Amino acid sequence: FIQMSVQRIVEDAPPIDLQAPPRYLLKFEQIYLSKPTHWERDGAPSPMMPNEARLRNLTYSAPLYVDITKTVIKEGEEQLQTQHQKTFIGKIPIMLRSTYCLLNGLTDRDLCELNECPLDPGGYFIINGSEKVLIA
Amino acid sequence: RDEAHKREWNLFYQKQMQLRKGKDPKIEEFVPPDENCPLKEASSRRIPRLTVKAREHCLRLLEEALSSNRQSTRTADEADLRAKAVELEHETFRNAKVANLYKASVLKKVADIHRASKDG
Amino acid sequence: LDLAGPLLAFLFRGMFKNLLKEVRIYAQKFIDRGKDFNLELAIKTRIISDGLKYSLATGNWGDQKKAHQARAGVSQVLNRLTFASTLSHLRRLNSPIGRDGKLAKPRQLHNTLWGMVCPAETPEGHAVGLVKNLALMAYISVGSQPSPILEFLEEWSMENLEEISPAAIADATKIFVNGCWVGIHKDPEQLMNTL
DNA sequence: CTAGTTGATCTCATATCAGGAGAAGGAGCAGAGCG
RNA sequence: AUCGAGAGGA
DNA sequence: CGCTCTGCTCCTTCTCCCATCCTCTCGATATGAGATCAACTAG
Repeated sequence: FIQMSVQRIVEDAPPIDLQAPPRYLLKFEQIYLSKPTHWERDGAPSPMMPNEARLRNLTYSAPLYVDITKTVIKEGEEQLQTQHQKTFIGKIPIMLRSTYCLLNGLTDRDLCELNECPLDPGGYFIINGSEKVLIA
Repeated sequence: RDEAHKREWNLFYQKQMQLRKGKDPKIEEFVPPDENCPLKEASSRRIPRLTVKAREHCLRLLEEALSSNRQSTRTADEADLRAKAVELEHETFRNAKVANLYKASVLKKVADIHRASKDG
Repeated sequence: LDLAGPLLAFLFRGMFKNLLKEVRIYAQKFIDRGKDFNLELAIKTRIISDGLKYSLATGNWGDQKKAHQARAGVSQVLNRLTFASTLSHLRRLNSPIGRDGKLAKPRQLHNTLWGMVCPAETPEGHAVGLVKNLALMAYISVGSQPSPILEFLEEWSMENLEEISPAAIADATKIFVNGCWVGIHKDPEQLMNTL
């Protein structure tokens, strides 16, 4: 879902053209995903560890960015194509021990350093500190 | 349901028959049998659309069947042949009520007599 | 079986369409006056963030407003009574038939469950036979593009549907890829061996 | 008698699919019955 | 506290 | 023989119902000015 479905959904979306004359395009092209992180009021970008999310009742999620191109054509087919890079569009809760979790590919020693059980299988989300599992 | 379809089918049928039937029924007057008719109740009109001549032909077939039975079994008397044929024809007329069924019954009797003659 | 991936894809498709709709409305209410608009203010990240959060938090797979219409019971709270409970919860399957129904057929143990779904583990209450658990070695496919398979089939002796005449279908073998009838073949045995 | 003070109360104004079962109505046809 | 949901028990 | 009067089945709508009891967790869910009146509050 993270690797393919999100990008496919974004690309399949038809671009929006608006008329008031000037016309707009507003095309989305590519998506970026950061690792789960928490910003306090100062804005320091610390990594959100799953145990901290459990204890402080946070959502273990990653911010999603997309590149957006805006074009405007008024008269004489003049192209005003401008690009907005890494536009923040939302946060995606991350399933624990997946490819994009901070625990991915950590040794048992590293997991214990983070107060995580090595035998914990993952495969669930943390939403407001609550562990959530999706039923097939 | 089925009852509704049965009445609807009847409605479909009678009008088709009317289309396939004459405006007025050309009633062919019943042929009165000749006084020489050996058919019992030859003047009866019990079976509709049945002609006395058809009964005569059927009685002739019965006569042939009885003759075959006699020659196979060597029956002695001859008057019984005519009386027996007339009785068979009268019985068939009394039993049946439709021309086609009457003819089928007579043919069945003929086959029975033929089989009996074959048996001896 | 719809796993986390497809379910989140459904949610995210809905949420992205809503985001584009809101961007459209915001941009229209500015371009109606000629003055340009800043798409930074047109993007309501709360849409996606809160939609995903709500669906995962409550288990109602759908918009918060159409909660009565949405199917519930997805995204349950992970059971931590013991380790076996957690493992079983992470391998749980659900039939959305509806526990109120009283037909025994969907609750019966079908022959085809052999090796795929545990024949023993099932709740003994109102959900008997509708909630299932994976067998130990069972796996669920994540899907892949059929393009390489279609290219190989074309490279082989498969004939496209538009080219062949209808008379040739009778004795040939129809070839379906992901439910699409894509052609016919004259030597199905060799084709199966090759595949 | 008789004006002035005190509280309550009201108005108004200010922006921006794998249910089912039964009862009630209406529909169309079919015929009966009488002018 | 209310509502809903879910998981359970007999 | 036209016209009406049921009336007969039948399809459609619609409304109702779907064991008892118990435990737990979890998410969501203005302000003042003016007028009126009535009780005073005294002259």
